[PDB]
Amino acid sequence: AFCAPPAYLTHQQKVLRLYKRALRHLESWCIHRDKYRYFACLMRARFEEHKNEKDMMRATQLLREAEEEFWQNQHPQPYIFPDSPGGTSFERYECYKVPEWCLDYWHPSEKAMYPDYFSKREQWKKLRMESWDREVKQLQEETSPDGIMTEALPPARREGDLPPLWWHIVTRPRERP
Amino acid sequence: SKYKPAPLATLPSTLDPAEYDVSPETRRAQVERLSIRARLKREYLLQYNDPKRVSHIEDPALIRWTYARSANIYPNFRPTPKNSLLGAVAGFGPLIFWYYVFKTDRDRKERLIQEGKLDRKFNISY
Amino acid sequence: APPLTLDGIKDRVLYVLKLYDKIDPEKLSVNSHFMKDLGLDSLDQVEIIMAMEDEFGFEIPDIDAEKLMCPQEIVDYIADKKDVYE
Amino acid sequence: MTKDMLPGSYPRTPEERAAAAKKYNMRVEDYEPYPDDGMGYGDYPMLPNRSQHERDPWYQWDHSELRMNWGEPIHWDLDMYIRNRVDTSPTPV
Amino acid sequence: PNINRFIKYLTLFLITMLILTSANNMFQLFIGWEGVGIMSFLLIGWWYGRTDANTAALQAILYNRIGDIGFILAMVWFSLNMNSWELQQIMFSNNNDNLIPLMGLLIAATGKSAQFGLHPWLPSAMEGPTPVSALLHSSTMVVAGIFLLVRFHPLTTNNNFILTT
Amino acid sequence: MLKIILPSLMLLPLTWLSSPKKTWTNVTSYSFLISLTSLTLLWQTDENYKNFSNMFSSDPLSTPLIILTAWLLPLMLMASQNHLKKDNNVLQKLYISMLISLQILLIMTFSATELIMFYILFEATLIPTLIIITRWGNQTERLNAGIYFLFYTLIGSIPLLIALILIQNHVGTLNLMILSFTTHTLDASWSNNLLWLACMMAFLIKMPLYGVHLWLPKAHVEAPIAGSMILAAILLKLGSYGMIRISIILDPLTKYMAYPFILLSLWGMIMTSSICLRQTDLKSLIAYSSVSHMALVIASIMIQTPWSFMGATMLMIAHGLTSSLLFCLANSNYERIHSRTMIMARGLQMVFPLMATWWLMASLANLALPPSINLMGELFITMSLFSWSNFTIILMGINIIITGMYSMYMIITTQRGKLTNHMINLQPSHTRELTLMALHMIPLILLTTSPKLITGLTM
Amino acid sequence: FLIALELNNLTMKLSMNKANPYSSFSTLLGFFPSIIHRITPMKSLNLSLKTSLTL
Amino acid sequence: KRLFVVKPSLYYDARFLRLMKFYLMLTGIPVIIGITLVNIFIGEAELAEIPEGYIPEHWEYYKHPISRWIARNFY
Amino acid sequence: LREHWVHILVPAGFVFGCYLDRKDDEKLTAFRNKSMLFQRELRPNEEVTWK
Amino acid sequence: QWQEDPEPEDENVYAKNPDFHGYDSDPVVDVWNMRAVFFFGFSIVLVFGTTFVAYVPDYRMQEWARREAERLVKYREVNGLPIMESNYFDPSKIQLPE
Amino acid sequence: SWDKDVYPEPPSRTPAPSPQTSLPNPITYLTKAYDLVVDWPVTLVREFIERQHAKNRTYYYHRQYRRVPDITECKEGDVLCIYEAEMQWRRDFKVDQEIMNIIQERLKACQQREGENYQQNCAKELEQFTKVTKAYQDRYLDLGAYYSARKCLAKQKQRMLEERKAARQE
Ligand SMILES: CCCCCCCCCCCCO[C@@H]1O[C@H](CO)[C@@H](O[C@H]2O[C@H](CO)[C@@H](O)[C@H](O)[C@H]2O)[C@H](O)[C@H]1O
Ligand SMILES: CCCCCCCCCCCCO[C@@H]1O[C@H](CO)[C@@H](O[C@H]2O[C@H](CO)[C@@H](O)[C@H](O)[C@H]2O)[C@H](O)[C@H]1O
Ligand SMILES: CCCCCCCCCCCCO[C@@H]1O[C@H](CO)[C@@H](O[C@H]2O[C@H](CO)[C@@H](O)[C@H](O)[C@H]2O)[C@H](O)[C@H]1O
Ligand SMILES: CCCCCCCCCCCCO[C@@H]1O[C@H](CO)[C@@H](O[C@H]2O[C@H](CO)[C@@H](O)[C@H](O)[C@H]2O)[C@H](O)[C@H]1O
Repeated sequence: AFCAPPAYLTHQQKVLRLYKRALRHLESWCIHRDKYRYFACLMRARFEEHKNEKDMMRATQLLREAEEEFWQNQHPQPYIFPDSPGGTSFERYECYKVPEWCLDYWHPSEKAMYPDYFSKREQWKKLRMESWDREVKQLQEETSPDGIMTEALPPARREGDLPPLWWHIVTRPRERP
Repeated sequence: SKYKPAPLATLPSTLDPAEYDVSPETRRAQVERLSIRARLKREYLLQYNDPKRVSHIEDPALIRWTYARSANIYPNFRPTPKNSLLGAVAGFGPLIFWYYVFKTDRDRKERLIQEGKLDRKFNISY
Repeated sequence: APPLTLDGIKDRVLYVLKLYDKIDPEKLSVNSHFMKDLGLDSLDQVEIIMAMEDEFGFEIPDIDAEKLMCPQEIVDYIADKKDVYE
Repeated sequence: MTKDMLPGSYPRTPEERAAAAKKYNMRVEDYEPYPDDGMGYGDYPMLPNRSQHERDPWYQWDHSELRMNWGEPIHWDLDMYIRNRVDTSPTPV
Repeated sequence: PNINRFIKYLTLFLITMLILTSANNMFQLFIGWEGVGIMSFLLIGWWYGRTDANTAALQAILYNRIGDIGFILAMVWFSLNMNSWELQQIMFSNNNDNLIPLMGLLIAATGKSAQFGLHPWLPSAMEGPTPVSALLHSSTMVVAGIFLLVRFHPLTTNNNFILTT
Repeated sequence: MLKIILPSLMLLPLTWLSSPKKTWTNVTSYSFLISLTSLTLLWQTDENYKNFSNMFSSDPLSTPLIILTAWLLPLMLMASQNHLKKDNNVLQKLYISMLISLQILLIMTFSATELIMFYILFEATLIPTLIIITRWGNQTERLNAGIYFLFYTLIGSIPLLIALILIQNHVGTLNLMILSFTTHTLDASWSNNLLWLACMMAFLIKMPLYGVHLWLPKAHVEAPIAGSMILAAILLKLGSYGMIRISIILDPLTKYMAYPFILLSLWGMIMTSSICLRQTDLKSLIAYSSVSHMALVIASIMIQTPWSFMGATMLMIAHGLTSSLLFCLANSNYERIHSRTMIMARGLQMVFPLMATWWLMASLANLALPPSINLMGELFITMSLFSWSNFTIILMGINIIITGMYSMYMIITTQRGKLTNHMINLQPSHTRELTLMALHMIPLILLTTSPKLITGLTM
Repeated sequence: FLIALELNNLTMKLSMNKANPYSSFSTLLGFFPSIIHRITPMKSLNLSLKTSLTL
Repeated sequence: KRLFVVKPSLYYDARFLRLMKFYLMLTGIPVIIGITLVNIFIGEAELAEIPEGYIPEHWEYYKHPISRWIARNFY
Repeated sequence: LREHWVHILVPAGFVFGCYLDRKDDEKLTAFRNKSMLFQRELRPNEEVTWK
Repeated sequence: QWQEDPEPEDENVYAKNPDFHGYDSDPVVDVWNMRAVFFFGFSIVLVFGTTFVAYVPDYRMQEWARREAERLVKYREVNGLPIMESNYFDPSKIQLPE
Repeated sequence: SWDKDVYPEPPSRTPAPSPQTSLPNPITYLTKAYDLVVDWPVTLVREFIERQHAKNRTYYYHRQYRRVPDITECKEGDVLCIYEAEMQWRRDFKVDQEIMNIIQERLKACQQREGENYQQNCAKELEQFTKVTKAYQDRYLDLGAYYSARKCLAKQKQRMLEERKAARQE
């Protein structure tokens, strides 16, 4: 979620990802932990086996074969963590994640009940404004002369500088509001 | 065995022959797409995080979509044999079908009231 | 459940690693790299993250799992995910 | 918003194809108009029929619910493919 | 945080379930019949930021409006062939041929009780909070269709086509 | 009626002679006090209609419509008050004048005792309405919407003028009571078939009937808020009120001449309802919702049964309040993000919890939740349509299913899911916006407790 | 109950579990949702746009 | 530790509801008390037989005092 | 009274309207106490059945 | 290009007046406009208008017709007459075609 | 009160209690306590009201509507006489709606009380319903929404002719 994806997965990434998928599905069939441990070690035997085959034209043919084998022995209903995509708690609290900007419409009589939270907030709104100009400038200075771009972002290279485009990450609502 | 796709059950990314393509021509396609993606993502962020913003972030992609689906349909419509038949059938097809259902039903109903063969026994509201 | 605190996360991350066999506890610190100071391979670090997800009860996406290469990085990824700030 | 930032008529020349692609933020080799049967599409891109359930769930999409990014071209049938409706994801069977 | 809206909705469901069960005429049945339909929508979709809750809630509504056709079919028939919606007056229909009204009630019961053909919406309603699942989608709302056909049992006893179905 | 009309004529001098800082308060205060006086019409203790003079007279059909008109004027003033705050003074007073003029004509239109007087008033409403849509509309398409609205009506209305003149050249008068008590059966000759269409197409266009309805989604999608409120709540019901009034003198040709129009309404309503599923514009989704409700009103009037008339009158009043409430709610978002796209703003229940309650109640009225009078109409129209023929239940069954989908899909899309958090200009709902919704919803709830008041002529 | 005990006590055996058509049908609700909730809404919503609104 | 909860400005929804209830009750409660004392004390007219010769006033054909009083004066 | 006089405009209209309806009645008395349904003998101090 | 104003910006109506009601930019004119709508809209019309409609008597003879039907259903039952005749108009008065 | 001839009601025949168990009927206790705590205080409040309604006793009458010439006595076009014949018929037609409701109340009131013997002990009320329905259908059915006296008369004449043509053959 935090890291933007690359342009394309390498062979190394496509095999590790399969490895994790194939174990999680094994655990879905086995259930029992002792039985899940036994077959998880057999699974690693099948991945250590062709670990070094560096043909790079049969390694691929060993992956498409293994994905087509995974897709046939899927669990029709794998276990999912409650907060993960497809999970039962997935996005349960998204109705409680009010953006911080909604406080900017609060009535004064509402703001009068939290005088010290609302004072540590005008500092953050100042810090955000003074930092903005220097953030925009830094992002042009690192705009590579060749258009090739990636979703990643640069840090603060100086002192007294916050990393550019930091407000929507730092201020984001809590995972469990 | 083997998985046969369909429009409502597409092909998994991991079973796609064209997803294990690594020839340099594809990899360059996949790197320009990301560059176009990142260029836009950068521009959206430079508005989302802007502190002097006071309104929402207008979306040209959404304006184009809604305009393509209303104000731009008719100018880009040309009559053809397939359109004209489709509109003729779509237009009057259902209307003729129902006409005979109702007309046939109500003729059987008017026939059975002249010969008294109906049981309107407790019916006093219509 | 009780709130997660930065030290409690740190203690549970190492605790899971100390029960791993291919790691040798005597040389296992928070800064231990998993591929250089401990000599674990790719196919192990995948199982290490899987062991963290079970420990803590939530998933780490693969785009992020493949960069958690030292106990501190894991501890900080969990801490930032669960809004733990001290 | 001006006439050349908005959808237009079907692109007849390759010079008006690369103009259309640039409008919609696509690669020229990716831009593909709907077939010219005069059903009213004009030059709006024909995009693969994948519902939004298939989009990377873990990515931080700009339009979070739609699983789109700001600026990206929107499928003609988006409102049929939102996550509340038709799902075209792969099935185990 | 909104616990006492959640309490209020459960109370409203109870009221629309007591309206349904003690009704003396089809129209007042329909108030509870449709009322629990709405109250189910709001509680199944309690976590309205969750997209799968909203899809499960609209799915419950869609199947229960397919069974509304059956209820409305039966209602029109009785107001035309018996001049009444009251259960007392409907009783003197015991010697008619109640195929059309009883097919309507069987379709309404099929949808409201999640019978084969209109059944997916019940396992899908489990999105909502567990107190909702216990109260509505197991021990009250789902028996409405069975309850309906118990009301009209004096008519279904003389129809073998309806019984056999 | 001259005690409902003359005070209303005085809101025009009062608009112009009031102070700049008092125009909106003064006029909206006296509009309420005028809709109170119109309740006197409801004092109907007998089976004889109120005949006030040779000009005006009120019936159980023209009284609900008269009152709904008078009550809607104060509602539209409050609706138009925030999007006109940037106009100079004479433009506001000129906008208030065009809205008052539309209330005065509409009241005279429903109280008229003669068809020719009805026609002229029924045509005069184009002027203030064309001015509103075009002068104060927002997009460039408002010019093409004024033409579509003006000439659909006028083309239909010229044959009606011809037919009304033929009726008087033969009967001697156009008085509605006399034509009722002296009506002679028409022969089934090919000339009377055309007289029937002449007398009907004017009103069938204004409903609108399916096929000839493209003026309505154009007009609504571009009118200012008070333009849509009056259009969806009263001007469509000019068609229904006319057909009921003039169909007495058209028998027995309605037993067969109506088939083409029962079929366009019954099939047409399914076409329009299914459109609302794929309509990308929120103000457009409601406008097609109106077309599919008026379909039942057309179908029920064409069969002339005591139940069908009763259901249509209830659905006319119910739709009047409900469609107006929806347009006001869609406007409330639009006056914040200035976009009509339905999917652009989402999860609005998170920041407008109370306005999300009105959305739910409006949406529940639209899908005709019992015991609201929206259902009573739909239910009594179904009952009559079933007796007319039993297979109409097939098409009304479908339309009821689709009506649930696009009503909740409207609510689920805009009020639920995640908030579109970039919309930092989502200000808290105004006290004015909330009062506007309470004024729509409270009468609708009150009329459910006393349905007797909107049963029409037959019941 | 007796049949269940035997069946659920084979899951303790160190023998791998495999898919069969009968358990896939059980686990996937007889495929009634996977078909009816995909084909039916597609055709109807596709008609809503291509036929009614556009054509 | 207690954490701040970001919420929408609820002051305005609450303000409207209070104001709506104030004016509804401002005359509703006086009316209710008025309607309730009229039923408690004046009561509803009883049904009788038109004595021969007497011609009832138009308003003497309704029961409720509130309707008889409105009828007598304004209609 | 140079910015509040406008409040007799509408109240005057109502009063003028009520009076204008009282004339419409005075013009339509051709069948007063002559209907087959309500015609009766005039009471002692009764000059007209209705006004 | 042509001389033309730039588009006016997105103002916050609550920025300067936190008690803005929605009616006017001036606070004093604004509150009295809210007050008028609530008074004439809710205290006067909805309350009195609802009351005046609840005490309209014998509305459309719904009450007289019941009182009269009971009188007729009694009179006819004791005197042995049918509760309701098949023919409305007496057959004596109707001269049919021969 | 109400007229027991308009709304006939068989007298109640409650068997006298026969308690042959030693235990106490919990119904009969909460019924006593209900009478003392609920019934008794309420009856005082009602007796107070009816002593006010006695001090301000007011009367209202049922309106008499003499009979006017029928529609059959109206020359065609004379709207003055058609109007009164039309108003009378609408009054008559409305009283017939309420007669039907009364006959329906009885049938519904009998169905409930007879309970499991409605198929046998509700014959007389089902017979009046079946008879008063045939009359209603012979007067008002199929008239339409624009029903009136003249259509009622036209429907009757068309039926008196279709029956005269029964004996003209038989
Ligand atoms: C049957 C109902 C009655 C219909 C009545 C017809 C009313 C006239 C409708 C046509 C519109 C009148 O035209 C209207 O003129 C006024 C001033 O006269 C203009 O008013 C505006 O512009 C002019 C200068 O441009 C300024 O003097 C004025 O203060 C400003 O508000 C409007 O911009 C224009 O729309
Ligand atoms: C059964 C009876 C019903 C009969 C109804 C007949 C109604 C007649 C309506 C007249 C419409 C006139 O329509 C007039 O021309 C077209 C119609 O597309 C509109 O023009 C619009 O489309 C045309 C395409 O042809 C474009 O050139 C133009 O830029 C665009 O604005 C005009 O803006 C409108 O003024
Ligand atoms: C597209 C617009 C459609 C136009 C619709 C106009 C309405 C149609 C009106 C019905 C058709 C004309 O109706 C016509 O009426 C006239 C008198 O009025 C009669 O026609 C006849 O009138 C008199 C006898 O009455 C004869 O002397 C004359 O020679 C002949 O014209 C017939 O009744 C019919 O021919
Ligand atoms: C629209 C808003 C609502 C406003 C409604 C106002 C209604 C007011 C109701 C009060 C009615 C008073 O009506 C009054 O009733 C009393 C019975 O008590 C009767 O009065 C009669 O008996 C009383 C008993 O002492 C004598 O004092 C009195 O002299 C005599 O006329 C009359 O019929 C009428 O004078």
